[PDB]
Amino acid sequence: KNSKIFSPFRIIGNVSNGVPFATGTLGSTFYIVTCVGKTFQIYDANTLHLLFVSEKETPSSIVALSAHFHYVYAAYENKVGIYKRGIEEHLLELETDANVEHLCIFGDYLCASTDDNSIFIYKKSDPQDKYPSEFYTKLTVTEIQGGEIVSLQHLATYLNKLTVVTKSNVLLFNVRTGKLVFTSNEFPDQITTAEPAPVLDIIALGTVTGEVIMFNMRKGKRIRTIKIPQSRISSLSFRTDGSSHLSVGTSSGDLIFYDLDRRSRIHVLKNIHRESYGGVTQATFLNGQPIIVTSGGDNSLKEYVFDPSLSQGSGDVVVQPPRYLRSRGGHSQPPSYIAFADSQSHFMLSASKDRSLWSFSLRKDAQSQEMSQRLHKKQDGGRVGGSTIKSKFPEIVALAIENARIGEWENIITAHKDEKFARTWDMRNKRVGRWTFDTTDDGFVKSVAMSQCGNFGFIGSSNGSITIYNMQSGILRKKYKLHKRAVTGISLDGMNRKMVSCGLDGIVGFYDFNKSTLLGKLKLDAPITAMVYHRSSDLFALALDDLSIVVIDAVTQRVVRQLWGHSNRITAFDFSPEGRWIVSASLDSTIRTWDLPTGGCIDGIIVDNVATNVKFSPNGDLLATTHVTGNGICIWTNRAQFKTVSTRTIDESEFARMALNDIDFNTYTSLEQIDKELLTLSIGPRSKMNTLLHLDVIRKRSKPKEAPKKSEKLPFFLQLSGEKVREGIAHETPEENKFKVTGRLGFESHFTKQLREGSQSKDYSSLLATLINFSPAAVDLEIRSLNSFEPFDEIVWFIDALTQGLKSNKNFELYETFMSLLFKAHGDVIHANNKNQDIASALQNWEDVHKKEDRLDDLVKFCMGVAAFVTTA
Amino acid sequence: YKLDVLSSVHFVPKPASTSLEIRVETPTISMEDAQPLYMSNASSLAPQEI
Amino acid sequence: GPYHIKYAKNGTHLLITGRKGHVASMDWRKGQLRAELFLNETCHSATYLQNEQYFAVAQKKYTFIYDHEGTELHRLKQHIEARHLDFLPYHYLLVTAGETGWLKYHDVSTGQLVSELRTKAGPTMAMAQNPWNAVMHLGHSNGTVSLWSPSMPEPLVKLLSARGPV
Amino acid sequence: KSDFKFSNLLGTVYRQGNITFSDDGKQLLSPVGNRVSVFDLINNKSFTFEYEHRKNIAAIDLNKQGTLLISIDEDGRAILVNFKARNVLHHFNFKEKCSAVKFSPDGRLFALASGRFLQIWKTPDVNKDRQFAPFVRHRVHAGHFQDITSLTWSQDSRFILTTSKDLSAKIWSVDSEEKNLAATTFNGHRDYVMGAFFSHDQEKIYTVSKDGAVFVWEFTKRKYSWRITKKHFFYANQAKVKCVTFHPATRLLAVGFTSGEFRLYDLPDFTLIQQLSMGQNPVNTVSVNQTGEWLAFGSSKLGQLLVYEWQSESYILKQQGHFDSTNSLAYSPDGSRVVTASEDGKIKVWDITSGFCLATFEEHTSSVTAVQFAKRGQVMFSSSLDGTVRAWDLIRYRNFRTFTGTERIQFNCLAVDPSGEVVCAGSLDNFDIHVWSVQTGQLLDALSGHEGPVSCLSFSQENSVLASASWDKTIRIWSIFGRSQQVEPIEVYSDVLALSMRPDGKEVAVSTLKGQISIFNIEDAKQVGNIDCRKDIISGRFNQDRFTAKNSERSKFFTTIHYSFDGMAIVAGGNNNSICLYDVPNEVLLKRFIVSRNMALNGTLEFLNSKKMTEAGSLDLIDDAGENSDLEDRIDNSLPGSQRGGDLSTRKMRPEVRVTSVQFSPTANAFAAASTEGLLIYSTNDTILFDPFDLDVDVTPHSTVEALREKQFLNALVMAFRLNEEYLINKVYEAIPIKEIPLVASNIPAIYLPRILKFIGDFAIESQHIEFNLIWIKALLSASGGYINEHKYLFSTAMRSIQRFIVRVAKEVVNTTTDNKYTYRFLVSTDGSM
RNA sequence: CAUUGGUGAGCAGCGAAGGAUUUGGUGGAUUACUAGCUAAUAGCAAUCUAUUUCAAAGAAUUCAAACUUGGGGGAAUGCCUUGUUGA
Repeated sequence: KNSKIFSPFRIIGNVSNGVPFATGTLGSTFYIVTCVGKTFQIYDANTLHLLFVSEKETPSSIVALSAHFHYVYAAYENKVGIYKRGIEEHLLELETDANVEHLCIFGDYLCASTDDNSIFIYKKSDPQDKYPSEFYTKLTVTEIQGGEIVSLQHLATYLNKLTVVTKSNVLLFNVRTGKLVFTSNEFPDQITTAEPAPVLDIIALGTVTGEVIMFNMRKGKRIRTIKIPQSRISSLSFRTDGSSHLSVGTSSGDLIFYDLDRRSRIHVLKNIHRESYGGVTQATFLNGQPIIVTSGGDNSLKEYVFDPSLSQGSGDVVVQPPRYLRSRGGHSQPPSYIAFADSQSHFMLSASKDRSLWSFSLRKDAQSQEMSQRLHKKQDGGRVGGSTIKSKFPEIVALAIENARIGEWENIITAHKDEKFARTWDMRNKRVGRWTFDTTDDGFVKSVAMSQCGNFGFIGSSNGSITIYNMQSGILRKKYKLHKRAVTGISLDGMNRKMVSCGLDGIVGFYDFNKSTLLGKLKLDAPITAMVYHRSSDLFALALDDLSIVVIDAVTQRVVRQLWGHSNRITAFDFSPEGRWIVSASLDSTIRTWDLPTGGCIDGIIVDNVATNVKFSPNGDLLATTHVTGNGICIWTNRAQFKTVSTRTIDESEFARMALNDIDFNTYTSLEQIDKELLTLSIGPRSKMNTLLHLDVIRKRSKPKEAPKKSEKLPFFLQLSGEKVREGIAHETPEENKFKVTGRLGFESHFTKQLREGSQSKDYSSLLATLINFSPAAVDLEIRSLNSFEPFDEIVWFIDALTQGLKSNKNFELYETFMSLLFKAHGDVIHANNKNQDIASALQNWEDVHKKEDRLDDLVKFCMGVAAFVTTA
Repeated sequence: YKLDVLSSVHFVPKPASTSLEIRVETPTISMEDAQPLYMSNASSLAPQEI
Repeated sequence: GPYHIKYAKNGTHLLITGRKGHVASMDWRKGQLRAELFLNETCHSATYLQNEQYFAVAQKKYTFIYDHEGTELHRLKQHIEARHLDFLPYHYLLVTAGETGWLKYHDVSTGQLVSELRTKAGPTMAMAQNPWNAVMHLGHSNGTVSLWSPSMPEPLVKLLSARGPV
Repeated sequence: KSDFKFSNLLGTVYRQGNITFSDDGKQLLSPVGNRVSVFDLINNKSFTFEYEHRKNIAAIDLNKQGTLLISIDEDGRAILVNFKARNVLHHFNFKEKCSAVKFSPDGRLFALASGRFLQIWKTPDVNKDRQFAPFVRHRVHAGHFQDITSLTWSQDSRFILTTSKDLSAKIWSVDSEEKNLAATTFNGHRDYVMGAFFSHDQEKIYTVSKDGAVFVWEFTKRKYSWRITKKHFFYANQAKVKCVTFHPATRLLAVGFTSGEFRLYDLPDFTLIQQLSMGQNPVNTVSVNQTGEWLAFGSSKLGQLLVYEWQSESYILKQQGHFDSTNSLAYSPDGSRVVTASEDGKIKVWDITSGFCLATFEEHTSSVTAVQFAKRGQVMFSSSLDGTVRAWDLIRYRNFRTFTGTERIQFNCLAVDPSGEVVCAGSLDNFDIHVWSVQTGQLLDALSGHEGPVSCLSFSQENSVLASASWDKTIRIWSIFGRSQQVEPIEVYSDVLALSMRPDGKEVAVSTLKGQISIFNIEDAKQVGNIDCRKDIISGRFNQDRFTAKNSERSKFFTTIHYSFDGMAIVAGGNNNSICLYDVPNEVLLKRFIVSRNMALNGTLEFLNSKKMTEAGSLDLIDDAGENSDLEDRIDNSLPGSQRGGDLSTRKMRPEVRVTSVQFSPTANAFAAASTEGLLIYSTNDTILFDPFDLDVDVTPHSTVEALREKQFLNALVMAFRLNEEYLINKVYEAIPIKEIPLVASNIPAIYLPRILKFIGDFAIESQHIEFNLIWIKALLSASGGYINEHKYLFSTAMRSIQRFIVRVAKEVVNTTTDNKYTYRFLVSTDGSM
């Protein structure tokens, strides 16, 4: 279930799942906490901008949300988590299997009610502690005491009392002492909602049959009764702006406002939220404000505002009806299709069964917007035919988008269910286009495609004809008729030369788009279901009905790779941007990544819900998928973008049960030396050879033109007097006798000791190794410090060291450079004593090896003579 | 300078004149900018000049 | 923003100058806008002259005198980089100080620079007129307060009233 | 083919912000305007990150482990980029103008100086996968009354010294339990506190102010408290301290002054180690190596970057770039070098790999308009608005000749004969094409016939004809060579802005003011193709524009075009935010590249934010110079009507995104585009794409290795090419024994011959197997020499790469080998005595 | 005869509880989403201000300071510099 290439990132397009949202105040500002499946999101009330998201997904779905100042409490299963800025600060685990249902926090007490009518009280260990952690006591409400707990509320100015509201009646529990202070009279109708009023001792109770009660706890008596026959109260809220208003939300999707002072109805907002998804699940007046925030199960959050009265006198009577202020939303049902709008990962296009198309922004949620379905006026001038009652376009089965001509004309084509024409949209305007493309053969639209240039749109009909329209003018230009069954895929190469089609009849047609000719036809064993064309590589994969993905090269019209392993139908698949991977999803609840070069499955996942779509970002950073459940889009991060991934084939049997290293990582490190006989340069920069030979002249250029000014009184040993790293040759310490010019024993340099050791051992491999590691300045200093006085042992030894190096044929271009520096620094000494046998013998041996390395000159001279001739004449 | 910038450098070039320059023999590496590289190693004076 | 405000001597008019260059003159009681300039420039401070009819604005480098309706009357080329403005109502002198460390007195009636004095203490950080005797108090970065008159090239008094800029 | 990606940015080494040394000290990170460039001084390699801010970078920093880099623009927008993978981890907006950012020496925490608040965050773990909110806040400190100038971490990652504009330096403790240890404020500075540091023992605190005073603080009895025991002063007559840095180990204090000169001091003795001047412009940033031996300085005005080795008094690096000045570019024939001409009058030679300016030329008085290389490559020619065309000899860096018209005309375009014996230049005020003889310097003739200014010129590399285009809506082909001179005019629908000549010399392409690229047949003088480009061009609305970008006709045409050396592609650019790469035979757009994403540049955006618009006008158009504290920033030297050819201070308007010239690399699948920010180079080097050629089911990476083990070298090599995997080609290439090379080379199919030659050239230039590669090249040329001759233009780029390898590295080795042979013989044969 | 001139009188065709044009206001975007205030290692968010004061530290002969002027000629009286007189 864990992928080695992909990891979940977040969900897109979901604002609320229907659980009542929580409102908390930080200073003068307000924020709203909404539940999204197993995670909650925090919005700023002023702008509805996303601020925080829960760091980790809870093991179980969240049931309750309560927020007080910085801290947010989220209840799931039998555990209550405490979050600050979306990061968990402490997890409260109850000691009973009964799941938490309701949650209340007043002062240092946290009250959690389980579904078995048991109330757990947690207290702060210290009065100054930010949140309660310590377990205080347990209070249980028995059936004789009352019915099932409806909600836990705390009224202001009540010392250590919790007002437990049950279906039968209301109860007053003293949390400190754990005793039942007061029991209210039984109510004929089932209670569904409770809300503390801004007045003292009064809590508003909402019944199941459209009755709202202003129950007074101090007197224990009814005060008022509002009646809403044939309705169910889902939320209640009071206006604290100085106006005695009461907003009653209903499961029908209506929000009613009452004026308590005048005993009248101000206004009713009809169908603000869908009845099918629970209507008004939560509707709360912002404290001290005329703004009311409403939510529902339809994945939407809205805000309404009361404007000031237009009458200079009697403003209380002339109440402006509430006005829509701002809202956030998404699909009400799972998206059916998705697509990346642009090369970068800014925007995604989404379509859902709710007949609405959305443009979702990954970089910021506020940028997400719904594309309008308002139709343009017809060019001919005739009246457009349609029902006066406005309805959204049918569900979108397919979509094709290009950005070559964005802002110039239509750049999206969409196919709709049971519809004989395709509609166009404009991404720049975010509105439906002015063209409609018809199949012209009495068949439904099954495939839509666009050319890279953005000028042509291709429509595939269920009767087998491919019609080609022009996006700018919407004029039918060409019609191809090869397939006799439905065309399930159309694609055109980037060059606009070769066009490929596939259909349920199983044939793959290759057309020359410009010449309009049938280049070839290829028959496959099973009907083809879908196509994805990779324009850069000229490869396209086909999802066959035999549970295989067949990769075909359009240039040669042959099958190159065939992929097996899926146990059921392949819902969707996509190419990686580099053209090296295919990620496919199937009905068997798995997502597999396939490596085309080796033609094997390298990664496997098991999704709880079948993934209906899969899409790579053109960058390759992100992978977006949609599932049969959930209104949002799951975004995955591509781990391969930050490290190499092994291409070893996944184990099939272990995967089913759950339901050469250089080649594995697609790399190769060049050998140190292909053969001993072959000359090989050093493993390093090629400027080292040039830096060594011309060191002095390069440094003269480096010196500043004007001498720097310095203080006359300067420490003589400043460079050495350093607090403590410098690894230069100057900063060398001796390692542990008659005076010797080269170096006295116990006072000898590391290099000279290695040189003397090599001379006795008759091998300078250790010396040659350290020479290569020396810096260019260090190399010059050592050679120039070589002993130049009789019997000339060190010079002879150095020549023997270099002569050995040339035999190895490795790093020879440094050894030539070292010998060049030796003559430069000790040429006169060698010249004056050329007749000395030791120098003469050592020099002669060097020439014997050096003479052999003249074949390289012949190779260089040949290639210049030919390469100059071949390129010229 | 001010007039040339004001006219967007659409001025009329100055009359041509001849002047003498002295070139001193130096290694070609010195004339280059300071970096860990050199492009040419020749001398600044040709054999005819010497 | 930010906005520097200067009321008229009789309190009937309000002159406001935003930093980004939004200058407005208005009668705040009756809410009548006498003038409004949208100079695309950095304005530091503004002041009313003898009455609401004329006002001065210290812009990026020069001080400008304006009319009641917002018509520019003069560009004070002599006052450079003025950051503070003050008007001596009984003497009809306009006073400026800024990054130049130069205190300049300008006669609005005759339009002649009465005197320009060198403070020699760098940029001027603060300024306030003594309404009783019309002596200008300037604070400097060295933390001293100097009292000035147009007729003396040297300060009348020097007071050390801070350890840092005033 | 058409898979190009931004690789590095030449022409600029430093724009603004703080330059930072890598922890190992072998890499220098320099912000170049909107991006970050990394220079590897030891290996002589450079690269610029692909991620792009929306405004200029203000602060950057690389953690000690060398894994994470954080870069912050002028608005507080921050990007966390994985240094090793060169990929962006997260984008963070701090919602305020962050002045400095610094990783703790432990690496766990990094601190932000955002206005008057010091923000300490926890570093995201590089190994962990990306999450929604990788950063975790640690603490925010609010003690300063004004903006924080800088901050310094203690060597133990426990204390932070913050210096602000409050004339105060303040110390904090990272751990709350240790707040009592460091809760002090350091006062007594007359001006802004530029920097505060700890000593190596951490018992001494040094603070430096803008006025030029260094205070030495110690914990001493008057019962124990921090006191200023000693005070030192930089007696700069008028220069103000601009940037300060301190190395506790070596006790080195490097101070950069506004006069453009920096001093190195030894604390606490206050001994002046050195004093040097980089110029007259302020020293904006100074940084110290970890060892303390290299000091990096940067000046924003001229874009200078100086790495100084104060120990040896030597310049490791001394570079100066161009901003909004590069008028043209030219590749060397081997492609190793790229030359640029600037409005300053200076011609600079840049090395593609290292990214530094090898040489500079300053003969030209006015802006240099064009630069072009001879076919041979040793000689270079340039033209300038001063009215002279100058020939440059690269081997001795001498202007060996200079050409000038008799009427003193400004020259805007240039063309050089393939033989290098004739030079032609054109003008925008003469209507004639002047011709000079290279050997003599005499004006051979003036070509007449154009009724408008000549916009461009080009010689045919083979036919040696001259093609000229003008605003006269016509193109003329001059047969100047030969006993008879002929001219063939071809009419065009609109003004011709650019012209490119086919390498074959058989066709010429012209970009017109209509946004059209029309290809003509030179011999037949008839049109053979046309490419529409007005729709492809992306042009942005300027802040000052009162008309939409869609209706704007400012630049919907390409002012420069160039063929690919194969002859099948055209790369085009203009005064617009797009570089478009077209395919000639099929007349389609292969790809489009966005030149810049910097909102500082004027032409980047097609749509501007309506919030900026007000009743006065655009909020951007308001000049905020007066708010600046320093006088030099407040001074306005702008001339009223200047558009071009002066310093940026003169224009008074934002720089405009535009491409002055474009060219293809002679030796690689890359192209370079000169623009305002610098010389953008796009290359296909990475080759992560899977672009197979002629696969079958039998071909697989496993199967190729099986062929190698069975010793079927030819089949293994061919199957590797059909996969087209670089690693698999390299594996097979090195596994073929030397005896079998001649057999394999003679038997490679002709289709794969261009591919092997391309691989060898790219591989050989940086590989260590000089002899093995030379054996392969010898086998290939001998086996298929005739085939390469028949198709020169298919193999042109591959052949140039091989020649570069044989000339630039192979010849250098034998040159060092051969001189030892002669130096050897002289020492032994000769008689040395007395 | 032609109007690619204006103004009207009507068809064919398009055509689901109407259609077309213009316009005021507000909301969301137009840069990439880590929450409000303060005296900020924490408080507040109903504020305290009835501990908010003490202690410590903190003052360059830089005791310098128009880098800021449209050109030509002067400048009585001013202002700057230099000397000088008498205290």
